[PDB]
Amino acid sequence: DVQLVESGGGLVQPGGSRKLSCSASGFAFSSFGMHWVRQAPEKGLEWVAYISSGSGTIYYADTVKGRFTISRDDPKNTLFLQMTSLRSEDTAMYYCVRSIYYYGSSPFDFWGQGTTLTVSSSDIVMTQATSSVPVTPGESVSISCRSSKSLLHSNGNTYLYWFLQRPGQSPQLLIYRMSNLASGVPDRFSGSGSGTAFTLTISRLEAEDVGVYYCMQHLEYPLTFGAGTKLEL
Amino acid sequence: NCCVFRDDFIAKVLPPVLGLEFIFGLLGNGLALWIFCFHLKSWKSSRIFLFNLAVADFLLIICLPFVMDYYVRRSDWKFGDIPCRLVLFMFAMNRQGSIIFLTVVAVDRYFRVVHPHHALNKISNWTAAIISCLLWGITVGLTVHLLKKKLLIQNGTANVCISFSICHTFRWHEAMFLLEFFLPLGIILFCSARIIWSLRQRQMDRHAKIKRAITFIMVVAIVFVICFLPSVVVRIHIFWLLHTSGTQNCEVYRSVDLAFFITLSFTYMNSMLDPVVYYFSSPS
Amino acid sequence: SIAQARKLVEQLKMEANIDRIKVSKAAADLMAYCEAHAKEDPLLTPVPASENPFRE
Amino acid sequence: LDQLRQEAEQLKNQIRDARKACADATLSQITNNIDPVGRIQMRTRRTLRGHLAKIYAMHWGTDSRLLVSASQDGKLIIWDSYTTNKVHAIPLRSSWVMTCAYAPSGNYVACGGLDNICSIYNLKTREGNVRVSRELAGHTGYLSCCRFLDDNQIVTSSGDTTCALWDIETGQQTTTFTGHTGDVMSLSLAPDTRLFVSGACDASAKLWDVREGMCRQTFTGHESDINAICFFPNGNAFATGSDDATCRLFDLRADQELMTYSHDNIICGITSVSFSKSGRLLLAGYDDFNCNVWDALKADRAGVLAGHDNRVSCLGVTDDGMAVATGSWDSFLKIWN
Amino acid sequence: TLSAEDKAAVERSKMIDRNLREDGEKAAREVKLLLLGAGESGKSTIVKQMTGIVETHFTFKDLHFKMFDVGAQRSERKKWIHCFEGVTAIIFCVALSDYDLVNRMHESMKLFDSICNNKWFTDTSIILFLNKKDLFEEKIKKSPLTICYPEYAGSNTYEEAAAYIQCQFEDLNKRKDTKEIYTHFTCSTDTKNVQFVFDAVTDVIIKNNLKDCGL
Ligand SMILES: CCCCC[C@H](O)CC(=O)O
Repeated sequence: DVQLVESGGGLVQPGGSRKLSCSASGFAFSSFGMHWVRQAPEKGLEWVAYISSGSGTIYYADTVKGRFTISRDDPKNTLFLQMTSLRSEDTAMYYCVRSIYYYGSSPFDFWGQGTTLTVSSSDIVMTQATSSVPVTPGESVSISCRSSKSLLHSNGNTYLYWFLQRPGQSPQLLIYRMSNLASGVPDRFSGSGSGTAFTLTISRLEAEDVGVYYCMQHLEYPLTFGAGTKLEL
Repeated sequence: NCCVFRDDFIAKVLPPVLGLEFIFGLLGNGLALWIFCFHLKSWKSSRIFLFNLAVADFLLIICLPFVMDYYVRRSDWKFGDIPCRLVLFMFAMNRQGSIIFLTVVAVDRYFRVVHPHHALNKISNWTAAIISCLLWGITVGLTVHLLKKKLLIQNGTANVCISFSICHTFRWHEAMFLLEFFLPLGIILFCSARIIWSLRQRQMDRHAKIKRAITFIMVVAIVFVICFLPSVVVRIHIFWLLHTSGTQNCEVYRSVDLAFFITLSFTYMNSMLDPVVYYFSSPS
Repeated sequence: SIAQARKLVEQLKMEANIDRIKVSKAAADLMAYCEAHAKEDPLLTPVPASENPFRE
Repeated sequence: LDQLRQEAEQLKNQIRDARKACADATLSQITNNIDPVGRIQMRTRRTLRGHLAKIYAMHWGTDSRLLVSASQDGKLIIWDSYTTNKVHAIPLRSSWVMTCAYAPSGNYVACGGLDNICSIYNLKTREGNVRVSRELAGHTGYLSCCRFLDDNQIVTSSGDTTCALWDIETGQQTTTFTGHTGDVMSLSLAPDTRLFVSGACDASAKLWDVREGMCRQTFTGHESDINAICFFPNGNAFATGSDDATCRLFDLRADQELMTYSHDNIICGITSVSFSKSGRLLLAGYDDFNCNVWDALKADRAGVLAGHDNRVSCLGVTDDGMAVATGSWDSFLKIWN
Repeated sequence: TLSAEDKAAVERSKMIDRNLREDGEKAAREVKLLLLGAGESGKSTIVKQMTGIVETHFTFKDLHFKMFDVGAQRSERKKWIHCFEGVTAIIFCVALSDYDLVNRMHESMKLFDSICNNKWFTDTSIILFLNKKDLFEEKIKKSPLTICYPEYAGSNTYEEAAAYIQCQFEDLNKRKDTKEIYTHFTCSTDTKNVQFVFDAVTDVIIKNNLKDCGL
């Protein structure tokens, strides 16, 4: 089965250097673009870096540029992130995500596991104006995400992604491009909305659904996440 | 200072020759191009190497018109320095490009016959284009120094546009005059000899494949010998005369200096029959 | 042999029993279908370039 | 036992008499009061390049955007028509393929050829690559056509002179259709997928019932091999293309020929036949590098699709009928609109 | 003017194109031969020296040969014989000892005439591989050659009986201006057959190169 296992995290003195590795087994690593995605201990997700398939395209998130370097070794199926001049604003958990791009594909489908770093001591913004919403098993719930620039390209595709993170687990893909359902997701999840205002609907809510919901955009490459909506009870 | 003797020119003037070269060359280079650009679909390496010779012939054709005139003029050059530089650079380009691409075509045929399984015989059009561009850059850089300034003598006031007339002392142009004939000749002869030997030694001379191939390679080699020979021999003759008799006197050479211009008429005749011996060769 | 001949005879008997309508009725049906779905054929009439997916 | 060669002739004569009796008029006589289509100006929009040998087959997806092509260089390429991008390039074990197909759901593709095996490839895998889902064997001759039914049954025809309906889950011949006396060159599936027609090299076409497994009707009239067949969109008629430079329209209900499309200046065979969305036009690919468009109600040529430098081998029309894809032996596909 | 997701599909397509080009370059340098015969005429022996299609790959002097054999295709040849249009050469196998046939020699001659004068192989060379040169001596010492080719009149020895079948097979050629038939008598337990095939392939390749350059 598909598996991504990460290593190389631990206590780091400020101003030091470190290397993180992600080993992939169970899929064609050579034909997948790879992402490194951060998450602060109590904050939401944050994109960090991206490398393409047959590396010819590399992107950094405007705050690690000149400090982080992303690379891959296809023959041994490994992904490397070299971090230099670490500061106190980098203590977080790092996820190794895969994504393959062609017509009708499903990027960001499988997420890694996570390694913890404990360093001692134009930019579309997505708004989720809701922190916590109590629920009951059996009812229906709606989550609303709002953008600043319309996410509707001339192709007719609306680039919005809905992710779920369960307590103490890596995030998993729920909806891609505002309407499609990722494989393995039960039918009760649905997604809709128009440019600058999107919604996710869950009908007949049940257990193993409580968690945090994130909305992400994929229009311009400095990918941005939402604050996140938490479901309780 | 030289005894510039492309003046005091007798009526030896032969503008008619330069001008018929004009007409015929234009004609041929144009005919080839028309077929190459429009009535052609097989874009192979040999076709590209022949198209390069075609564009060299076209440059020679556009340089031809304003040429014979000067000789009729007699001793004057009506235009200024920019036309002189342009015409001289175009002439040098045409010769060097024709020589280089003839040698390239000969080497291509040699590799296709003697080493048929070599990887060189199967190269994409992209590599051929890169090689053609590199060769064009090389030939442009060979004679770049002839465009930096205008070395117009003061004998005919300022209306003298005459290259090579360095006469005395070996300049930087004689080396390009001699090596660009010695090395390509040798390569042409070696490739021709190997092609003729290896296409008959293997009992392949029948079926009229060699009968339609050996002769043409022979005539291509002869055409190379029938054009670029006399100018070289006159250069060696005048160099020997300069080295033996010395730099003094020098007012005796005019009797054998217009022969050099004739030779140039030879060297520029390599434009009319070039399309015939190359583009007519292909029956497809 | 006998088997192939009897199989051919049985198949011919099976094919010699189906009802056949007149050719005029079939022609009318084909013409009616061609006429009814006439405005849904982008090849029959050049669609304006605004809604041409292959513009491009 | 002497009834052979005499009973069959008498039944054939009875069938001929019935067909003659049922004929009262022609399609041309009824259609002469219909406005002509007029000149059809179709031009190329996209040119799909990347194959390095002759293209032998092509099939459109059901979304009218993706298509699949097969050539002798042992490659199966999936093209996105709108942007001319390559989505997948499947390498084949045997590079002698003569047919290809696209599943209606878009999950699988099929291929086959001189190796007498139909290979089913899976396009949506968790591993991110394309894997050979199945290899169906049992035919004794080269495969010439294959068409998916829904997602688990496929109909194939071969030079074995038989057709077969398979079952991909177990890989066994669920049903076998026999009766042709020559190689079967193509087949077409009815819109309701309960009947299908097959054209053979004995100058015959046959209509088979998928469920029953027996031939329903036989159609004759050509003078040479039939190598192209297609259903009318209505589902009550079909068209055949043969090697005698002639297309023909047959009708199921009348059990009779309707009209022949031919011209004096055409002497080359037909390689592919297709209809338009409305059924008014009929596109036929020819050996003289061209592709003709016929007004399939008056047998008047109404356009030419020139632009290929070699024989036109495959031809198809999208489900919404907004484009025509022609693939030829010069390793090129063209999208005409 | 392309979205972020649409700019990666182009990169994927470019990588696919590069792989396709590499595969085509690798494949275009391989010699392809088509093996034909009248059945049990020595084709198995020739394969030993070096369902449907059967492919045999081998290497000689850093040159890769793929030989395609059609034995299970008992169907209409004209419906698939145009697939082998770009083959380098056709290796035809004939049995010299089948002249008695209790007949099969005429069938072999018909097959050779049909293959050589096909409209697809207008300029494709044929390598003739008359086999069974050993049994020919005994078969001609026991029975005479007069049974086949009744117009023949000559000595019944392996100098006139042989080298007369070769002319009979070569006279069926009609395009003696763009083809060439190379005839070889198959040896026994020797590598000369591969050398003969290599020489014929080299000649064909030289001619193809000279055609391609435009000379
Ligand atoms: C007389 C025609 C052209 C005059 C310019 C030079 O003579 C060209 C040259 O020196 O090669």
